Amino acid sequence: TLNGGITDMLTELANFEKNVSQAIHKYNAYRKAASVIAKYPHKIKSGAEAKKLPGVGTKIAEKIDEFLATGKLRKLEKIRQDDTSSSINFLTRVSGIGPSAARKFVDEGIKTLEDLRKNEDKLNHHQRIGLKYFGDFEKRIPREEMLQMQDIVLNEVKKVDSEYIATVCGSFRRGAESSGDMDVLLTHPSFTSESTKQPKLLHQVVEQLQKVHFITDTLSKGETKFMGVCQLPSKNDEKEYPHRRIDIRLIPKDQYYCGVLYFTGSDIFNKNMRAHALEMGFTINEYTIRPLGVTGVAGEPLPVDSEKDIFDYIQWKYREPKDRSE
DNA sequence: CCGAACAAGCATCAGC
DNA sequence: GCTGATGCTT
DNA sequence: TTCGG
Ligand SMILES: Nc1nc2c(ncn2[C@H]2C[C@H](O)[C@@H](COP(=O)(O)OP(=O)(O)OP(=O)(O)O)O2)c(=O)[nH]1
Ligand SMILES: [Cl-]
Ligand SMILES: [Mg+2]
Ligand code: NA
Ligand code: NA
Ligand code: NA
Repeated sequence: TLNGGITDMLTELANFEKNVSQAIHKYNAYRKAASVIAKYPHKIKSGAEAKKLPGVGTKIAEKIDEFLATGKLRKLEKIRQDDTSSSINFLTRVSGIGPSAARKFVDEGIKTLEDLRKNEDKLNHHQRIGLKYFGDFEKRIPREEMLQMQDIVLNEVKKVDSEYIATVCGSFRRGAESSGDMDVLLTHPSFTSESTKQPKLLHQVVEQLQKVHFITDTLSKGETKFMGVCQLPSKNDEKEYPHRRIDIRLIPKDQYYCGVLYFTGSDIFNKNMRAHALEMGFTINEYTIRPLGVTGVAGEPLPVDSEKDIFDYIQWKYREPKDRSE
């Protein structure tokens, strides 16, 4: 991490704008600048050198100059001293609490973890589980544990129905040595863009993973998206493992390639690629890539038989998952 | 200067 | 109940 | 906050 100091500052600014100012485009600007700088293979010596990078503008170059000169950013130092900003930033670290709820809680005087714990009755279900596992969800997952989790998920899925295909995506598929959570893409031949021939396809999998005590809690659940909590089993007299966030996404079987591109990410990579798609005259979601008409309206889905097919449409060279961590 | 900035599932709420 | 907007999340 | 046009 050549420029870790700069990218930390930009990320802290990103988080301030999202959580406190509720300024989504400022948030995206700082996040993109941090991503482009994190990829940059030289130690940055000035804001002017940084300003040559796409996504670093005048204002960010000035902050980089102040940071390189002093090691600090005065703007951030004040933000950390502001109690309301500090408390709002803190509360958004609970899963289910965003900037609106965080500011509403602070208004009601709920400003600390203890404050939250004694006010469980003011939390919705998602927020309540996020508070329950607050510390655990802060811990990263070593890839060695990701492998054990993969093995459990893929084998339990096979026991429900041998025609399910479960793929672990996210940072795991990009080869990361540690992950924030586990992301499972799920397909079954009975669920295509053309019909749903069996009900409960996601439910059956969730229920099986609950039965074997792998899934421990649910944050949200519908017919195609599950967001929840899981935990590896531990040996006799060993510590328990931390509880972990798990997302499962059932995708139409014929739309796997758009689905695995979406769920492999990164999130910034997806934003970058979807923005370039638009400039090339296409729109990409997790299901399809479609041409944009002369008006702007999305046309019919184009045929896709590999992830690389999607890169070709927008005239991008293919990038392996490992080169998509932006 | 100024408009666009990725795309969408689930939970929750207001209004009907 | 349903529809649409908003929050929060991937 | 940044960029393209
Ligand atoms: N198009 C789009 N996709 C997103 C967005 N956020 C997340 N995703 C997709 C790409 C992610 O790689 C993938 C999983 O979301 P995660 O939050 O788990 O990110 P990821 O696994 O990459 O990193 P992690 O190690 O879990 O912190 O979902 C988004 O804002 N837009
Ligand atoms: Cl903004
Ligand atoms: Mg993940
Ligand atoms: Na630039
Ligand atoms: Na949060
Ligand atoms: Na995830």
